[PDB]
Amino acid sequence: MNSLLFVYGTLRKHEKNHHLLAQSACINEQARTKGSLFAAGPTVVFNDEDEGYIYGEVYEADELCIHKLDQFFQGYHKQTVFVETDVGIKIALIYFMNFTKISSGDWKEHQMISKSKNPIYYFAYGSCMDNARFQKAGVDHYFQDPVGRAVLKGYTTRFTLKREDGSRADMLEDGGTTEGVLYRIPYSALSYLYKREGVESLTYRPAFVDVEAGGRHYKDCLTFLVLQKEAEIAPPQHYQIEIERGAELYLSPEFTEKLKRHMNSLPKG
Repeated sequence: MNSLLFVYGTLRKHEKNHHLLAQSACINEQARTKGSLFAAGPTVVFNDEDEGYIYGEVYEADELCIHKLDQFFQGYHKQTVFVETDVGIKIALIYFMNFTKISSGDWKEHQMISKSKNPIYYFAYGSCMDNARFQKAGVDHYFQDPVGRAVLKGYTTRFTLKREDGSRADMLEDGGTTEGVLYRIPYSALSYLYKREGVESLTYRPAFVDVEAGGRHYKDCLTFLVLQKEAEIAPPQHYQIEIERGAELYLSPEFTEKLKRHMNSLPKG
């Protein structure tokens, strides 16, 4: 009698307790619930003044797994919450212990910034595959060590950020497949990306994906995903050209052709 389980801390993929989940299927890599995240280990707190979110992952946990977790996490209680995902709202279990707030609501993002992770493997799927804006900002020197083409299973590149002149890119966790460029960057390049991606204004959020590049697997690569997703509309021309140049440089011809056809098929705002 499997149960959906939302994890936000030490149970997330590639964290120290993740092995407790055993072979539980990951249903959503990208998920959130309204509430606050604190470093105490990590815990969550829910109150009626919450205006932000806790980010995490949804797994399908069997009874054995839930017993194991109950026994491991002494002093924690559990409840269910409504979890927002790229494919709808789900009800899932969550563990909590009744510390310092993590503004981002995202434990992995907190680990990255608070430990000054260096290097960062940064996965770009749109105009960050091109270099002209980097060059204008004086940061292209950080974006000259591409690992190269990288494949991401489970996501589609879609144009879900609505702006007045057209859409901007996103990746939706909808079971498709997509490509992008993985860069090896210093920690010191990160705040440029946070500004470009409007993190502080809740335009995009930092997010994490595992990708394949050069026959090798890279874990916990940083990317950015749209927060308020809308139906797709066409990107403006200037922006579309950036995507096209970067895709032509790095990505497979078959994928680049598909991406171009998708962009060109969309209705205008």
